[PDB]
Amino acid sequence: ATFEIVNRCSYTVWAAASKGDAALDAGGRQLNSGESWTINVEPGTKGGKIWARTDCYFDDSGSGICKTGDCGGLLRCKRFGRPPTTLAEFSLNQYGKDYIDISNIKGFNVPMDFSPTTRGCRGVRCAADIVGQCPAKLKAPGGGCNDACTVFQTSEYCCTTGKCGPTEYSRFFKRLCPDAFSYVLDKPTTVTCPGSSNYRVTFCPTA
Repeated sequence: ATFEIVNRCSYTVWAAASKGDAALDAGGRQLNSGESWTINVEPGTKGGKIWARTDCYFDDSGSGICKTGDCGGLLRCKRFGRPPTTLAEFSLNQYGKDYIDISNIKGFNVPMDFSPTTRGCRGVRCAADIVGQCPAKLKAPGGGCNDACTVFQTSEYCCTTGKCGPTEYSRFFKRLCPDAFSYVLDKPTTVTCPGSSNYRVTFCPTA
């Protein structure tokens, strides 16, 4: 399948695409404002993620640091990213359908549209100034708005017993992005698409 990753923000991002234990396609790439990067993801992939990283440095080999979303210091992510990271999430060709979501369960750093480029299903977006509003205790220094599990490490915020409720903090993300997951046991805002669909991830969409 095809995703096309586009930086419509006015600042450079370093896009990342991983499943958790391996890169997807090249695993990451720099995107100056306006730049599109199309990748190939295998049918049937489960639990894929696409995110932006901000304020990176990488040397000639590719090793470095980013202030949000860092994946073990690699330009080319083979693992997932340090919060706060807005997440595009997907598992493809499940049993005849792909399933797409955007998640604020690791926080928010960059606004995002994650829309299908082929018919049958609707996209999802979170574009609100979450970082401008973010509650003080959830602010990150380095940039972004952390989730409460990251800041406080409690069973309730992390949903560690499998029983957790909405919180004042989950609800701050759900007031501003209804269509995105705001905590682990949120009512699912997942989208079911035909198997083998293609997609576009747009950072800053409304930019």
